[PDB]
Amino acid sequence: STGSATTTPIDSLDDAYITPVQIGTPAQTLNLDFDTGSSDLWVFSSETTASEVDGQTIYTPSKSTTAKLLSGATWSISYGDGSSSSGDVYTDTVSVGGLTVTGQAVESAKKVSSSFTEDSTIDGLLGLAFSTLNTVSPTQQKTFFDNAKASLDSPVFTADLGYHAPGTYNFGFIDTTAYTGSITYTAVSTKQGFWEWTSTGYAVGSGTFKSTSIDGIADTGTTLLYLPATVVSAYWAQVSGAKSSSSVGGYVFPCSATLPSFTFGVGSARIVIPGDYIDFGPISTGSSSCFGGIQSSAGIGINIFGDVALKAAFVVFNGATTPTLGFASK
Repeated sequence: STGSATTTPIDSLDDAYITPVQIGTPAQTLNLDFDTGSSDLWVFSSETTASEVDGQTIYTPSKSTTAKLLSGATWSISYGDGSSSSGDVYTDTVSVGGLTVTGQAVESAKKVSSSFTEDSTIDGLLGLAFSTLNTVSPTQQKTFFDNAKASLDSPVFTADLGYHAPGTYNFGFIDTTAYTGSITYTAVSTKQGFWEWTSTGYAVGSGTFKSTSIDGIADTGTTLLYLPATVVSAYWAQVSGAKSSSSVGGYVFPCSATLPSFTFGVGSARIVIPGDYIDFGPISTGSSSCFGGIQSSAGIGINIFGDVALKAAFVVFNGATTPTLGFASK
């Protein structure tokens, strides 16, 4: 089997991407944030504290003939951005782009943090990291991809995120029309539960490539590119007037600037992030100070190849017995 679904930016800045997901019978379609940095499929629901729901579409398990309470199971997650959610668990039929999993753990939120409430466009998350990170207790649950894997034509999914445009998540096949040149594959460590890999270096604009190992995670659920302070300083040093602002919470730059590209290495291959992808617009409405899309990972504890990086590539998440990651230009 295979699946193919379009993923759409939630706003004009590509702050996140939502993908429609069918849950239950009859189908209830929710727009979920596909997140290769976590491993829970959780949704706003009929059980979510009413004051914490603000415009989201909810899953109502009582209206699904295939929903079953997973007795005794609870979940609770905190994300790297400080947001969180928790609740109980149902199993139900879940389909993505034509690919159907029966008995998928659907984690129903009883509580969500304000960040989730305040974002009307995201109805929940669909985790695509390794199932070892799943938070369901006392019986850990498998991700959608893990459940689908054996049935897929090939045990892979691909992320093809657009810049200020829709893109595609495919399951079970590699669309050879969706990228240019060849796909370069690189080793993955699953030790921390993430799609963790090592970039071979970077360049700023038309500058020379610096060969240096940068361990980080491929994370579709993180907006920006978080890299070591040395790398980030080298980038912003090429933008007149750019500075790290403790009050804003990162590098800002004059909105009048033209940003240089940023290149990262995948083995001997190179992925070029155009300068425009690194512009996240005014820090507040009407400001002439703009927020940068490349930020320091210092104090995160890990480097994160988030959407800024991934949307410059066609990315293969290869879930074979020994997982790997593939990157192609597009």
